[PDB]
Amino acid sequence: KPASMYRDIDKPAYTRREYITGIPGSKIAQHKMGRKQKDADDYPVQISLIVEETVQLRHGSLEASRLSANRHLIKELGEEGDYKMTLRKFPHQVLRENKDGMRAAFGKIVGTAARVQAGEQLFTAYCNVEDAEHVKEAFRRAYNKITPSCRIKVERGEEL
Amino acid sequence: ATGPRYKVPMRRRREARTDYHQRLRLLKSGKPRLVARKSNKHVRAQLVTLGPNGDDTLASAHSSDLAEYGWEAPTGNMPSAYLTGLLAGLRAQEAGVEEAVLDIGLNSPTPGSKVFAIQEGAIDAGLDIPHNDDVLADWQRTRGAHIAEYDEQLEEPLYSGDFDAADLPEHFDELRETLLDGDIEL
Amino acid sequence: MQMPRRFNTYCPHCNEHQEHEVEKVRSGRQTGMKWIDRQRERNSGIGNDGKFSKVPGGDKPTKKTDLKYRCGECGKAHLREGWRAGRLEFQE
Amino acid sequence: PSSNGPLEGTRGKLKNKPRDRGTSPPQRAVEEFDDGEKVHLKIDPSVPNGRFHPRFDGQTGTVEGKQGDAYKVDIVDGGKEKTIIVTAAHLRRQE
Amino acid sequence: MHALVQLRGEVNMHTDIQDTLEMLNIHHVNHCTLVPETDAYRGMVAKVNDFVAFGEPSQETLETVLATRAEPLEGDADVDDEWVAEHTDYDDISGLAFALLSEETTLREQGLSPTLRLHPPRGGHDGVKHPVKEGGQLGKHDTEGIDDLLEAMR
RNA sequence: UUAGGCGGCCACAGCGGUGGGGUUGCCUCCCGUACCCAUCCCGAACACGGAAGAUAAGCCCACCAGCGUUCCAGGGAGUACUGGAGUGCGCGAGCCUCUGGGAAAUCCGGUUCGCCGCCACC
RNA sequence: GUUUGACUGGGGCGGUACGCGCUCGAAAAGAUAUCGAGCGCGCCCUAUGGUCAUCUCAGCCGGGGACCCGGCGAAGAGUGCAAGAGCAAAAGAUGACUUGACAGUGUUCUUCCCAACGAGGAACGCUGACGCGAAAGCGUGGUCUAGCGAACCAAUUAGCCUGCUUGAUGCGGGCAAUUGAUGACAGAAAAGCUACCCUAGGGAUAACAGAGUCGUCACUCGCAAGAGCACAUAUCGACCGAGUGGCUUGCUACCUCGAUGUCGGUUCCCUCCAUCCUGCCCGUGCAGAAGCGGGCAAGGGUGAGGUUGUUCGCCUAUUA
RNA sequence: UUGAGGCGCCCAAAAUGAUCGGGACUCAAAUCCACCACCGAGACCUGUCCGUACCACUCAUACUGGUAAUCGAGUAGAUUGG
RNA sequence: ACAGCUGGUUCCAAUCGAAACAUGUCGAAGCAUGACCUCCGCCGAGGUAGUCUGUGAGGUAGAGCGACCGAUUGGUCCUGUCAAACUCCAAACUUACAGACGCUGUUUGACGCGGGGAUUCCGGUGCGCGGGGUAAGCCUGUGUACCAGGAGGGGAACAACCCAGAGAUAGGUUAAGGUCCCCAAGUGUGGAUUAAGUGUAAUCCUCUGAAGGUG
Ligand SMILES: C=C1C[C@](OC)([C@H](O)C(=O)N[C@@H]2OCO[C@H]3[C@@H]2O[C@H](C[C@H](O)CO)C(C)(C)[C@@H]3OC)O[C@H](C)[C@@H]1C
Ligand SMILES: [Cl-]
Ligand SMILES: [Cl-]
Ligand SMILES: [Cl-]
Ligand SMILES: [Cl-]
Ligand SMILES: [Cl-]
Ligand SMILES: [Cl-]
Ligand SMILES: [Cl-]
Ligand SMILES: [K+]
Ligand SMILES: [Mg+2]
Ligand SMILES: [Mg+2]
Ligand SMILES: [Mg+2]
Ligand SMILES: [Mg+2]
Ligand SMILES: [Mg+2]
Ligand SMILES: [Mg+2]
Ligand SMILES: [Mg+2]
Ligand SMILES: [Mg+2]
Ligand SMILES: [Mg+2]
Ligand SMILES: [Mg+2]
Ligand SMILES: [Mg+2]
Ligand SMILES: [Mg+2]
Ligand SMILES: [Mg+2]
Ligand SMILES: [Mg+2]
Ligand SMILES: [Mg+2]
Ligand SMILES: [Mg+2]
Ligand SMILES: [Mg+2]
Ligand SMILES: [Mg+2]
Ligand SMILES: [Mg+2]
Ligand SMILES: [Mg+2]
Ligand SMILES: [Mg+2]
Ligand SMILES: [Mg+2]
Ligand SMILES: [Mg+2]
Ligand SMILES: [Mg+2]
Ligand code: NA
Ligand code: NA
Ligand code: NA
Ligand code: NA
Ligand code: NA
Ligand code: NA
Ligand code: NA
Ligand code: NA
Ligand code: NA
Ligand code: NA
Ligand code: NA
Ligand code: NA
Ligand code: NA
Ligand code: NA
Ligand code: NA
Ligand code: NA
Ligand code: NA
Ligand code: NA
Ligand code: NA
Ligand code: NA
Ligand code: NA
Ligand code: NA
Ligand SMILES: [Sr+2]
Ligand SMILES: [Sr+2]
Ligand SMILES: [Sr+2]
Ligand SMILES: [Sr+2]
Ligand SMILES: [Sr+2]
Ligand SMILES: [Sr+2]
Ligand SMILES: [Sr+2]
Ligand SMILES: [Sr+2]
Ligand SMILES: [Sr+2]
Ligand SMILES: [Sr+2]
Ligand SMILES: [Sr+2]
Ligand SMILES: [Sr+2]
Ligand SMILES: [Sr+2]
Ligand SMILES: [Sr+2]
Ligand SMILES: [Sr+2]
Ligand SMILES: [Sr+2]
Ligand SMILES: [Sr+2]
Ligand SMILES: [Sr+2]
Ligand SMILES: [Sr+2]
Ligand SMILES: [Sr+2]
Ligand SMILES: [Sr+2]
Ligand SMILES: [Sr+2]
Ligand SMILES: [Sr+2]
Ligand SMILES: [Sr+2]
Ligand SMILES: [Sr+2]
Repeated sequence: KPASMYRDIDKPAYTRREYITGIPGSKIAQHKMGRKQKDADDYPVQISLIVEETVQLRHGSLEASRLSANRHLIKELGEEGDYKMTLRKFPHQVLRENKDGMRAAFGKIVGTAARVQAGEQLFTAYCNVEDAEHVKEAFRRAYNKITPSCRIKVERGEEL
Repeated sequence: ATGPRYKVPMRRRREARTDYHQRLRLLKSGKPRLVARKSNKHVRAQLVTLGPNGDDTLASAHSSDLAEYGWEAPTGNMPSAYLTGLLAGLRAQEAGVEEAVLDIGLNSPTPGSKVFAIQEGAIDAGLDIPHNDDVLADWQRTRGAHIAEYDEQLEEPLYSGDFDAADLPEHFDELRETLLDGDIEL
Repeated sequence: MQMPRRFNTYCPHCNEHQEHEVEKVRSGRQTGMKWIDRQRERNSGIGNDGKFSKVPGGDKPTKKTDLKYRCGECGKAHLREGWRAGRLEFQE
Repeated sequence: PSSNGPLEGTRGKLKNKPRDRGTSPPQRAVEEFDDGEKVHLKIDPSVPNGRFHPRFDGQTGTVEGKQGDAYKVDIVDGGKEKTIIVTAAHLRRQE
Repeated sequence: MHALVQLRGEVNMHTDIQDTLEMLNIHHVNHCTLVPETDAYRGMVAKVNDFVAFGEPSQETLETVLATRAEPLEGDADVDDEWVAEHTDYDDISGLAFALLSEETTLREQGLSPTLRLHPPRGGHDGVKHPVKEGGQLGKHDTEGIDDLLEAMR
């Protein structure tokens, strides 16, 4: 289905699994990536990806982006390069669809999304001053698969 | 103690000195409480009224100042208890107090116990307290017959300092007697 | 809930306390000499009757316990309300 | 609502804050008021008997005599005047 | 002492606000009242902040206005020094004007109508769709600004 | 209050800890079961009677902030949110200005190791 | 001769949101809708009720998943049943006593916010009688909020009133109250077909068409994993993301029910471009020939036939 | 070399005849920041009159005088004079 | 014939002026009882639409959760996220009562009380907050102002957007909005940007334009 159906925030927060059922499983396979044993302070550079508009990101978008995003870093830095990217958000908001007529319209659970207020960090990478351009390119790809426009901001990087 | 959600009992309950659940029932009558409390060596009998910042004591009576009138004997027995009661009963009679409800505190409603024996004295003093006759001890044990007949089982004085060997429950009568006297400085 | 065959209770009579039994109304028959045995033939004839041409109605998923509290020394009884009980046992 | 019972939607108003749990002090379940006195109606979650209909929490009434040990406070619901029977345990002297 | 001036109509304005205005003895657009400065009086103007123009006028202007727009409690009688003196515990406009500002008396306490029915601002005002800060005419004003208007509404 | 009884507020009073305190005084632990009373078994408790001993508990007194809690300073923050107004902006979700209010988390620094009432008493 | 209800994103089918209780929706007083989300009640118990005495629970640790001793332990236990709430020297557990789940009559609130309305319900009094306790006191059922029902008729109960001139006997009329149910739950005893139809009306309400919407459908774009023997980008192209159209479908119920004739076809006229051919172009996995993909472009053209009412589609032979 | 902001450009396909109402406008007749002068209601101010309500006078609800910043829109409907 | 259903019901003016909602109803195209409109009589001094302050009620926004609760990462304590049916926190704000100021009432009698007569119980829109639905000129709440039942001015036309609430007549100044022409008023002033006719379109079914990109 189109993201148009669930990109804005207009329903009440809907996440009480204790009342909701048939909630589809997350398509996300890893929130921690790269060398997840090292640390964030172990790196000079810390570039995160910031969402410019508050929205909802269906897990299919997170994974779709996170994938092609990280997949780049794996390519340009090796399946064991010296980096560690992270996706801090999680798909809590449950999404329904009324699939009859308008009678008894409450839908049936079909997905999960992550509410991300504008200005927040969807992703946060940690790399060495060299691969800083491979991470920026790794985000240029990722922000093409989520709905909002974004900013690639450096949290620690005087090397420029 | 643990965190915010924690619940610490009302002070007087931690201390384990006031039985609020029972207290309430008491406080209801509207009548002053005839507080009866024991002690290893002593026995007190306060007459409390309720107040804006805490209970008020309109009339007490401690077994210690029981000697103040001529008591040369111990201060933690039936004779003692009764008397102390009748003493406070009188003082209270001197404050405008006419009726009260026995507040035996954390003690036990045991038959013939010093408390009921304390309650019996305040009644005799003229006060009006809801009681149960057959729960009070027999006039004699109130006097000290139970103890006198114990020293009969002598061989060794019932007491240390000499009040007397055979003990004088008559003294009980002597003191009680002295209380019904109008003069007596309360 | 059961029901003690003989419990100590009050009664709107002797202003005192004795023993009251427990007996489920055994009711009575149709007199035949009542105001309904006559107007049953007077409110009929040929056709319909309305209340006489009607039939009995159903019941609730339970039946309240209709009683009669007989007395010991006395010998008479009164009437209180009943409770919706599937059954009941006047223990002994 | 979904049901029209007295306690409908009264989770909030009829419940003590954690540290106010358990039995309540007797000092206020015995408080004596004088006819005419203004009092604030507020139910004590810890207290069971002597409660007025929840819908009246927050009302400031005027003691116009008492029934038994309980009081008969006068209040005005919207525009209709009503006589509420409440026990001291659920009352506070105004001002 | 502040000069309250209704600059926005009644249609569509909340009722509790309009009721406040009428409480402040102001019933029509362009009508003006001189309100003290207490907590109570503050709450009211604050609440009317959007359909009014207010501030403290210069003794000068306050006079210019009183002269041109003050009225008895009933009548056409011009409120001029003579009038003022013959009825008010004062001796002339300036005398009155000073008290109002010093907050000693009130147009009513004297026998003047609480309202000063002004005339449309000559040359127009700075608009009723924005405050004074945004370049409009609504809200609190500069003792000079307030005058600029009241002056213009002789 | 050189140690007590009854309380109100019911953690600022909790939790944890250190140090001091008692010859006929107080409170206790304590000594003991003939009686009133007592234990589904126990004088443990409850109840009764009494001082040979003790200040080790308790309790009272002084103090400690590590945990919990109350309030306060500064920082967060006039930020989040928000009552009123706008021919202000934005495709839009939404944002902004003016006016009146205004947090929470957290951090650092103070406070807090109870307060007050009546009665009795070297 | 009549009956055969109502609700309803039209009606039918389905369902019950048709009487009740709880949390959320509900926007920090009160009130608050939808075929709103989660879920219940139509009883059950004579002890599983009442009081008094004694006592403290889950779970955990250590000493000998039964038992026993000690320690930590404000409550996570238990309290009949939904949910929310109350409760620890108790409202929970044990023991014993007890049967107040008693008679009767009221006040108040609720039922029905505000604001009139019955039954039912609750809190709170008084009179009588009881139960427990030393006593204050507690018991008008189970800690609170669900477990409920009018008249008529029948039965039943205490005392009293009364039945046509009159006495006796018999049988009746009545005051007061209990039980038996109407769940469509403020109560009718009660099935269907009608294309043979009929009337009153409705665009208060469906079907064609219009209009809004665009999930669906058609088309595009972004990023470009992947393959294409090597090579993303000759060509193909997933995922995800952004959109355009108003041809499909669905949705809504705004317009029309004192009627806007309903599919397909035909005939005749105008148009759109997202282009099938034709003109001019670019790339090629462009030798040529023949293609494949793309750009500009709507001047012109885009035909005849076999099955099927078919639209669509399948099939034949011609065709630039 | 890199950060930021402004206006604009690409993305951008529909059916009888194109559109900001039209004309047409480019150091503007656009946009943004300021400023000056004007035009423009039945609103506001003002002269006179009318109705209505209230006051004085009055038998009057007939005159006369007075007050209204705080009276003057209205479907269903209630009320009343003609 | 009956109908709760469609149509129609004839002169002037003055005062006030709705309800399209609650409870029950074989009730939903109808009634009844309330709310609300109006008229009459009675009572006789207070009343409370605004604000401020004092004494109270509250768990929505926000926030947070080694504070409960249930969700929800990873690493050898540290680290990553949530909640309509969670809460150690917590507004704005709404709300009871009282005082004060304001306003109002005691010849215009308020507040209140009794009685007669209604209409009404298809609502709609804007805005704020909502719940459902991809959406809707959707369905269904709530507070509020407006349309209905509201002229006049402006917005090209246009119930509800802006100004404005309006006796007659008249002079004047303004409001919204506008000043190149059509068209009353500037081809106004200082300065900058734009080269696309971007634009000359407050709001909107109505005025689109997006992700992405732009020596
Ligand atoms: C409880 C209910 C009972 C009743 O009251 C409301 C009514 O009582 C009834 O209908 N039947 C009864 O049967 C038992 O007692 C009587 C009653 O009347 C019978 C005649 C009937 O009233 C007309 O035909 C009867 C034959 C006189 C019979 O005699 C024994 O109505 C509903 C049925 C309602 C559900
Ligand atoms: Cl004691
Ligand atoms: Cl039976
Ligand atoms: Cl009540
Ligand atoms: Cl051919
Ligand atoms: Cl006339
Ligand atoms: Cl008006
Ligand atoms: Cl042009
Ligand atoms: K038609
Ligand atoms: Mg019948
Ligand atoms: Mg709530
Ligand atoms: Mg005047
Ligand atoms: Mg002008
Ligand atoms: Mg203007
Ligand atoms: Mg020591
Ligand atoms: Mg806009
Ligand atoms: Mg129907
Ligand atoms: Mg009902
Ligand atoms: Mg509420
Ligand atoms: Mg029967
Ligand atoms: Mg019904
Ligand atoms: Mg017909
Ligand atoms: Mg329609
Ligand atoms: Mg035709
Ligand atoms: Mg083309
Ligand atoms: Mg052509
Ligand atoms: Mg053919
Ligand atoms: Mg007329
Ligand atoms: Mg007239
Ligand atoms: Mg929240
Ligand atoms: Mg109409
Ligand atoms: Mg001109
Ligand atoms: Mg254009
Ligand atoms: Na269906
Ligand atoms: Na006959
Ligand atoms: Na409490
Ligand atoms: Na046994
Ligand atoms: Na010691
Ligand atoms: Na039927
Ligand atoms: Na009733
Ligand atoms: Na579209
Ligand atoms: Na369509
Ligand atoms: Na055709
Ligand atoms: Na062509
Ligand atoms: Na064919
Ligand atoms: Na009319
Ligand atoms: Na008919
Ligand atoms: Na109806
Ligand atoms: Na009807
Ligand atoms: Na006043
Ligand atoms: Na919010
Ligand atoms: Na309606
Ligand atoms: Na209006
Ligand atoms: Na117009
Ligand atoms: Na143009
Ligand atoms: Sr929504
Ligand atoms: Sr994007
Ligand atoms: Sr007959
Ligand atoms: Sr027959
Ligand atoms: Sr049934
Ligand atoms: Sr011993
Ligand atoms: Sr728009
Ligand atoms: Sr869009
Ligand atoms: Sr401030
Ligand atoms: Sr038929
Ligand atoms: Sr249908
Ligand atoms: Sr109860
Ligand atoms: Sr059949
Ligand atoms: Sr046929
Ligand atoms: Sr070609
Ligand atoms: Sr077709
Ligand atoms: Sr086919
Ligand atoms: Sr084209
Ligand atoms: Sr008029
Ligand atoms: Sr009129
Ligand atoms: Sr009017
Ligand atoms: Sr509210
Ligand atoms: Sr010019
Ligand atoms: Sr210029
Ligand atoms: Sr863009």
